[PDB]
Order: sequence, then C-alpha cells, then structure tokens
Amino acid sequence: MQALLGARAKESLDLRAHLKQVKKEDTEKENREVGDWRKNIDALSGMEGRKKKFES
Amino acid sequence: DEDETTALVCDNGSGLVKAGFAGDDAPRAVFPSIVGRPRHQGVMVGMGQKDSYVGDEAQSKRGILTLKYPIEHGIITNWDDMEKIWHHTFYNELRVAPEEHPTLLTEAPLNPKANREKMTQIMFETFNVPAMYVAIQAVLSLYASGRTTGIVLDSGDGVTHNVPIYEGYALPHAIMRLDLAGRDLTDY
Repeated sequence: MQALLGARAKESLDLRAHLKQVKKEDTEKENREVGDWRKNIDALSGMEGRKKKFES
Repeated sequence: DEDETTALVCDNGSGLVKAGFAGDDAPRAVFPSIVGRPRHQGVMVGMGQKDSYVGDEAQSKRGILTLKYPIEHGIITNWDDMEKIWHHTFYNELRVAPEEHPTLLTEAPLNPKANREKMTQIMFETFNVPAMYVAIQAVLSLYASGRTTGIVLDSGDGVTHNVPIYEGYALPHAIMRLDLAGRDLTDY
C-alpha cells in the first residue's frame, strides 16, 4: 500500500538532486571569475621632479 | 643665431608680445605690442629721431611719444604696425629670420576671423615663412599647465574667452566670452 508513495517521493528527490548536482558541480569545479582582483594604485611616490615632456 | 630650424612662437597679445623659439620653456625676449610716434615738433638739426619706434624702442623713447597698440581686445587692426613689431622681434632681437623657420601665433577661439587671417597673410607674404599655424589660447593654456581637461580662464590684457575643454575636445556651447580684461582694470 505504501510502495508508490515511497517511489514517488524518491523520484522527486532524484530529479531535484540531479538538477542541483549539475549546477553545483560547475559551481565547485571552477571558481576564479566568481572571485575578485587587487585593483591596485599608482601614487607616484618616486616623482621627485618634472618629466622630460614639454608639458611638464 | 639658432643652430636648428625649429618653429618660432610669438604670442601677440593686446598688451605685450612674448616671443622665442619652439621647444623652449620661455620666450627669449618680450616686447610690448607697441609702435610709438613723436607728438612734438623737432627743434635741433642732425638728431636722428625716428618717424616711429618699435617695441622696446617705443617704450625707451616714450617721454615724447604717444604709444599705440595695433591690437585691440585681442584683434589686430593695424597690420602695418604688427609687421614692424614682428620684423624687429624676429630679426633684431630674437635673431630668427622667419624665412628659415615655421611660425606659430596665438588667439582666442572667438577672436574675429580677420585676426587669424591677417596674421597668416603677413607671415607668408611679408616674412616668407615656410609654414604657419594659428593656435588657440585655451589649447595652449592646457598644454602649458599639464592638462587635457579643464576650464581656461585667461584673464589677459584684451578679452577673456573662458573656454572649457574635456579629453582634448572643445565644448563650444559652454564658452562664455567676457568683455573684461587687464587693460580695463588699469583704466579703472
């Protein structure tokens, strides 16, 4: 009498687990573009004088 | 007297003319934009004395001269006096004959067209300059100041052009030309 509710609840879980496993495998396999970068600055602390350009 | 055929630069304002050669960081000499003329009757014979004096000569002998400015609020109207100033400037004091050097002149972007046209005509026809270029004060000011972007408010002797430039581009709809300059401040 319960054989089908077991089987039906399982079919739903197996499909949901499949679909989530597919997106999770890519989420976990590669993760660099999903991260961040230093984005550093210039400051010009070595600028002890004027440049060679006529504009400086 | 120069050892290279560099361009010449001559900043002919309504006040003074700054001039020297291209590539330097300063004019080599500064002359007033003046041609002077005696307003007195000569008394002595054999005194020399010119019909007109040019540049620093006009100021040096000014005690009896009326001194006129060929340029009014930034525009040349007396080209004959301009030619005298340029000949003196280029040949006697800066020691650069324009025939052997290309020449750059300066002006506000809204300076009436006759200014840029007459200056170009005189350097090519009376000086035989190999090339010409009339430059705009707003461009020249941002280069001198190390900028590509900014507002150039040139509170000079003649007219103030107030010209914005961004990333090297003119923004002409935002130009505010004002008929106020150093000559008026002096008059006040």
